[PDB]
Amino acid sequence: KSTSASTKCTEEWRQLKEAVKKEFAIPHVPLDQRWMFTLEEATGPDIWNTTWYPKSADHVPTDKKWYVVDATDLILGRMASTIAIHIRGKNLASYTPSVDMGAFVIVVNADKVAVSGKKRTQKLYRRHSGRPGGLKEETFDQLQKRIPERIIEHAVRGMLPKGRLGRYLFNHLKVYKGAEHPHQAQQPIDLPLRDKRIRV
Amino acid sequence: MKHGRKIHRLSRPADQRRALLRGLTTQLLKHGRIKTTRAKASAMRKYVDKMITLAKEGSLHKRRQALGFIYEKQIVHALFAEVPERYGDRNGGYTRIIRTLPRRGDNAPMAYIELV
Amino acid sequence: EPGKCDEITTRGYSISMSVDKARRVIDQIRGRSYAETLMILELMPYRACYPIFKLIYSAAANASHNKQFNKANLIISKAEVNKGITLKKVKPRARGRSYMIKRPTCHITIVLRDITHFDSYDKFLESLTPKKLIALLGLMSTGRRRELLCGRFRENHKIKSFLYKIALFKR
Amino acid sequence: FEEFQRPPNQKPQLSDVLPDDFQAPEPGTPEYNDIINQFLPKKGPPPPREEIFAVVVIGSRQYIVIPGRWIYTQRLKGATVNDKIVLNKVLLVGTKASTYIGTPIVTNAAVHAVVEEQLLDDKVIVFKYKKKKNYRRNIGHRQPITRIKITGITGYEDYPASTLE
Amino acid sequence: AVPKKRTSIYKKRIRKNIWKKKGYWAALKAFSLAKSLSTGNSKSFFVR
Amino acid sequence: TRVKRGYIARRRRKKIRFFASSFRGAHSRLTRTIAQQKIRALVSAHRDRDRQKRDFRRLWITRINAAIRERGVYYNYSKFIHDLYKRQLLLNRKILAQIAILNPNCIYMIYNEII
Amino acid sequence: SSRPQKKGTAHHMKTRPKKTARWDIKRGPAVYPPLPPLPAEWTIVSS
RNA sequence: UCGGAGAGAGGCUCGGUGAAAUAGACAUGUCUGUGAAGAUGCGGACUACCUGCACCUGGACAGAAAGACCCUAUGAAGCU
RNA sequence: CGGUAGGGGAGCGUUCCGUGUUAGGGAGAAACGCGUGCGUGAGCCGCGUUGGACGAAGCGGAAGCGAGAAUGUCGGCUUG
RNA sequence: GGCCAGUGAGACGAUGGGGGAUAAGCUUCAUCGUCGAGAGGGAAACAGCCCGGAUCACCAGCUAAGGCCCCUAAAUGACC
RNA sequence: AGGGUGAAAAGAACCCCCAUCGGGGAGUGAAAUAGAACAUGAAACCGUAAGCUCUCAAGCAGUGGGAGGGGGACCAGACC
Ligand SMILES: [Mg+2]
Ligand SMILES: [Mg+2]
Ligand SMILES: [Mg+2]
Ligand SMILES: [Mg+2]
Ligand SMILES: [Mg+2]
Ligand SMILES: [Mg+2]
Ligand SMILES: [Mg+2]
Ligand SMILES: [Mg+2]
Ligand SMILES: [Mg+2]
Ligand SMILES: [Mg+2]
Ligand SMILES: [Mg+2]
Ligand SMILES: [Mg+2]
Ligand SMILES: [Mg+2]
Ligand SMILES: [Mg+2]
Ligand SMILES: [Mg+2]
Ligand SMILES: [Mg+2]
Ligand SMILES: [Mg+2]
Ligand SMILES: [Mg+2]
Ligand SMILES: [Mg+2]
Ligand SMILES: [Mg+2]
Ligand SMILES: [Mg+2]
Ligand SMILES: [Mg+2]
Ligand SMILES: [Mg+2]
Ligand SMILES: [Mg+2]
Ligand SMILES: [Mg+2]
Ligand SMILES: [Mg+2]
Ligand SMILES: [Mg+2]
Ligand SMILES: [Mg+2]
Ligand SMILES: [Mg+2]
Ligand SMILES: [Mg+2]
Ligand SMILES: [Mg+2]
Ligand SMILES: [Mg+2]
Ligand SMILES: [Mg+2]
Ligand SMILES: [Mg+2]
Ligand SMILES: [Mg+2]
Ligand SMILES: [Mg+2]
Ligand SMILES: [Mg+2]
Repeated sequence: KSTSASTKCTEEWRQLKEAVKKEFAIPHVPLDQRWMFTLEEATGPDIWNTTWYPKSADHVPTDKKWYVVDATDLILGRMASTIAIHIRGKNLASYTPSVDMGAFVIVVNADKVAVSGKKRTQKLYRRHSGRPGGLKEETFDQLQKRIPERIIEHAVRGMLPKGRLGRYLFNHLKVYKGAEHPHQAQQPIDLPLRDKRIRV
Repeated sequence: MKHGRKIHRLSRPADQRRALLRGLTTQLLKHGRIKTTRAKASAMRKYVDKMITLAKEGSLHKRRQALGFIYEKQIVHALFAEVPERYGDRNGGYTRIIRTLPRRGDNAPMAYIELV
Repeated sequence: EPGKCDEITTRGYSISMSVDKARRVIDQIRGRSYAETLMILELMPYRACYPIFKLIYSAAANASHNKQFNKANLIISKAEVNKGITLKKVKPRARGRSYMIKRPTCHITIVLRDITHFDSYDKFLESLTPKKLIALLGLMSTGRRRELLCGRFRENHKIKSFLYKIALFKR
Repeated sequence: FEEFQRPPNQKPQLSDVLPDDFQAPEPGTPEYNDIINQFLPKKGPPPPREEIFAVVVIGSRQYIVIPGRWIYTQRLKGATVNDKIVLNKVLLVGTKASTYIGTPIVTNAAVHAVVEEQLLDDKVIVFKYKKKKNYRRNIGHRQPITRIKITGITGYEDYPASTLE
Repeated sequence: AVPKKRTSIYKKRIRKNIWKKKGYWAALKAFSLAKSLSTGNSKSFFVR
Repeated sequence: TRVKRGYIARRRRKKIRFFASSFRGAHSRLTRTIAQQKIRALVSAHRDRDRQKRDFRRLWITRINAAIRERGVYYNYSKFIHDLYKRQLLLNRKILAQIAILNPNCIYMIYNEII
Repeated sequence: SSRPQKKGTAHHMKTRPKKTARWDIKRGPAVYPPLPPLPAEWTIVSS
């Protein structure tokens, strides 16, 4: 903002303070195919006989993974279960309940989601306002026409944790009605499915 | 609500409004400049312009009205003597209001009022 | 220590008023220049300004007299309002029940510093870069070293604790 | 400073500190670089060591071993200070080129080490409580602990490779 | 009515700062009034 | 001989107060509350240190389980432990969980040695 | 109307987890052979 | 029925002076369950940016008076 | 070697007396404020830009001797 | 036997019966278990039910009752 | 109900603010940061400044984990 010799000096010291802080600090190592230790961190604290708690430089949100899930004839709950496993990071060796070590997930063709039994006419999505008559019941099929996306969102939300982080984990999920999405630049991949009951 | 109500209440009943404004005009017309609040000064413009309007038509019927309004007797007789020569051309706006710092006791916004 | 040469302490002892009512005025004049407050305190709607107006004016009079400062180069650094001795009373009420009121009391402490005290040093030290500054202080002796840093150059730039790490300004 | 004694209220000036010459910053001469190394050193090479680690058992809990590095362990009967100690059972040895996986152990492997100190753990308060019963107990506990330094690892080369291709 | 419990220390301060915050808006009016009065051009405010 | 209370109540409560350093509100300022909370902190500390052991273990199972599903299909943590005792290994959850993050190439070799 | 609710401690007896399965109750820990005689954990060298 | 308008004193705003009952500490939501059987405080789900002002009082088994109704005491007192 | 009522055993600390006109103490006592020290703990041992004249330890002795509660209680200060 | 305490309001459950209406988280006895005086784990929360009786420490391991889709640790394991 | 300036009032000439009160220097004194409402001066309570930090939250307020940032006469894989 202001370009004065007084305030300009203040910005020069902090560049020097961060620089001196960077030299005697231990460089961060990426997890991909690393040996146990190095000559640098061997002089550091005992990260070996203590549990590995991740640093902020691990879950850098820019370079996170991205997946796709075509919901054309896919079971709802079983597809939602794995999506929670991938968003929470439970499949990674670097799992930590208090950190977002997981990944993103994209869902497409949400309106083509499969559903077993007669839940298409019996499962009641509902909500409440606060009045003594603010209860609004709604079936699967009625919600399937009005907003197809709340179906996927309402299921995964119940599987994610509840709290500060779980509300932060929800935004990592992207859902779409059509067979396309604008998230092409991120270069996602196809998501695996260990279960064998999802494809009718 | 007061929709369509143009009246200055001044936190006083009618008997006191009719006396308070009626009494200040007696002092302004003889002194020409006084120190009062802003609410009292704003309500004063309607009545001072009335008495001055009576002097332009300085008849006998118009004089008896000022005598009933103006308390003292000599100012009304002196008012009609000077106004036709002083305001023989002006049409309304016979006074101005100059703001002033408030008082020490109650922070009442004060202001002067004078005859142009 | 720069505080023992720049500013002056001035206190108002046993001013009969309330603490919180005073702080409506004191919290605003904090950080305002000398000429700025005088234009404001003479025009606020508050009653707490007339004691303060006598107190701000009296403090600057001491500066030009006891330390020879120019009025135009003053800035209110600190300003406090501490509790004083409260007198007590007893007022009757209904049903023979008695309630006590009190006349509060304040001890207002005000400070007035001068920016034009270290301009010979501070304006020079800030003109240099950080790296260029090291070689300057590294060649001179300690007596010349302690004096250039006795001002407020370090506080304004947040380098008080960093210089110890580089073996500069050793205790 | 000196003239500050004469008036203790007169303003300071720049000329009183130093002369107005300041012969040169000498930004290119090594003197300007030497004074930087005086107050701003660099990291430099870390302490070299052997590129190896191993797993070892003490008591009933396990530890990861690195040469030239120390670690706390459960108290050992005897084992005076500055005593040369050898840990026999090791569960694996790892290197960049290979990784030896103890079958239940690695045969004839050993870990030479040194006893740095024989100290007590930091106090932990064993506190017991039961509400509405006037039962309160405050007991500390200083656990006996030793401090071992590692020197090197030997006796593992005759084990097979079990490397990675 | 009667309060069930006492207000805390910081919840008290937050309510006092709002009362003190009115002084911020009163000081701006005074500064605007002075600078609008030290020029001797306003014919609507007699200060003496 | 008369005996005042003196200072024994003061020096006691300072020790009780110094423990309550970072407590919020009146839990760091009032003696009749700090004694009420200092009791609760140590009980919670003594309770957590017992839960401290099961908790890190619970984390190591996930990390080891999470780090091994990638190797083989229809393979899992429970089958990995059954083979170690068959192969007569001794490694615990601490070492396996940390190697999974610090030297992942080792577990790929451990999986091969088993098979 | 003439059927009580089973609300107190009886709610625990009726609703507590049970197995009721010979194949699940008959089970036990897994049996592995014993390991060889291992060496000691530490040994002193002359110092 | 069926309320409506108006005046005055308060209420509301500004300045000055300035209490009180009360108060385990309080970072003080709803639903439905649970529980000494009627929960902001435990469980699950839902809802909910932070902080004020003016208004209304359903709850905090609100405040106020160691229940004055009932019972107990080998209690007290008046009367027959 | 869980433990309420409750019983036993071993100890800490306060003020004062004996040794004692003790040691020490304006080269800073008591106190107050502190601590990467010690103890099963009550507490001990130490430190000081405070303080300005008293006073341990050890072997023993005596009590107006250890407080978080009694709609306690005196004084001081908050909440509203 | 000596010295010297507290207790003499019990609670749910199992069984054996009585009273009641083969009602009561009812009431009264007899024989056991637990809570009372008992933490921990399972039972969503939940003194009396199930496993099991906390000397202390360990970022070691095996198990009980009971469980292994996700929230939430363990086979989205196999076969009829 | 209300006790304690100091060895000695030497109780603060004089100058500035200044209607007083009161304050800042000067001077007195071992000490004035002992300045009269004055001795050591704990806590609640009211505050100023600095370091980290909260406006999608939820909670008897801590505890075990400890991201990012900060700090210092011992050192620093430590400690706050
Ligand atoms: Mg009025
Ligand atoms: Mg009338
Ligand atoms: Mg006593
Ligand atoms: Mg265990
Ligand atoms: Mg029924
Ligand atoms: Mg079993
Ligand atoms: Mg009306
Ligand atoms: Mg009215
Ligand atoms: Mg007011
Ligand atoms: Mg809230
Ligand atoms: Mg119930
Ligand atoms: Mg309820
Ligand atoms: Mg809670
Ligand atoms: Mg709730
Ligand atoms: Mg009302
Ligand atoms: Mg009530
Ligand atoms: Mg009663
Ligand atoms: Mg009674
Ligand atoms: Mg009887
Ligand atoms: Mg026992
Ligand atoms: Mg036992
Ligand atoms: Mg003494
Ligand atoms: Mg003396
Ligand atoms: Mg003695
Ligand atoms: Mg009985
Ligand atoms: Mg029978
Ligand atoms: Mg019963
Ligand atoms: Mg009964
Ligand atoms: Mg029992
Ligand atoms: Mg249940
Ligand atoms: Mg097992
Ligand atoms: Mg089942
Ligand atoms: Mg799992
Ligand atoms: Mg003092
Ligand atoms: Mg004093
Ligand atoms: Mg939201
Ligand atoms: Mg936020």
